[PDB]
Amino acid sequence: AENSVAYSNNSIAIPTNFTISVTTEILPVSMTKTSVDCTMYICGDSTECS
Amino acid sequence: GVGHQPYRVVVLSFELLHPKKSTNLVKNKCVNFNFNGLKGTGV
Ligand SMILES: *[C@@H]1O[C@H](CO)[C@@H](O[C@@H]2O[C@H](CO)[C@@H](O[C@@H]3O[C@H](CO[C@H]4O[C@H](CO)[C@@H](O)[C@H](O)[C@@H]4O)[C@@H](O)[C@H](O[C@H]4O[C@H](CO)[C@@H](O)[C@H](O)[C@@H]4O)[C@@H]3O)[C@H](O)[C@H]2NC(C)=O)[C@H](O)[C@H]1NC(C)=O
Repeated sequence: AENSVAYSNNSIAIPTNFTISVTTEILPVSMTKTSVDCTMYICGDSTECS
Repeated sequence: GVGHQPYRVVVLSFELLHPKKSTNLVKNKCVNFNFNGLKGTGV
């Protein structure tokens, strides 16, 4: 939305009331831990491929 | 005699253009299996 602050060199704007806002912030920390095997993934139950 | 006796002879011609007998099924032991051309290794 277009706004225009009414600026002049003798006028100020002071709040007379307030509000208390509780906002939410979501942050990732860790991810899934995985582990791999060579022979079970690549060949798998194969002696000559191992 | 033997050389003059009639003999029943079967002549079997083979056309070389194209099987194995199935073995016992083994469970709970890791074997290399053939199943109708599907080859693998497992329990
Ligand atoms: C500074 O700002 C604060 C809050 O922003 C004001 O303080 C009080 O605010 C409350 C809430 O507005 C006033 O209480 C009553 O609000 C009712 C509306 O309730 C709805 O909205 C609130 C959230 O604002 C929801 O929680 C609620 O579930 C509803 O959805 C009005 O209907 C009430 O009006 C009734 O009472 C007045 C007398 O107070 C009668 O004159 C009316 O006819 C009607 O019967 C009421 O307004 C509470 O009144 C505010 N306090 C005061 C002292 O006014 C401050 O007023 C404000 N300014 C300053 C200078 O601090």
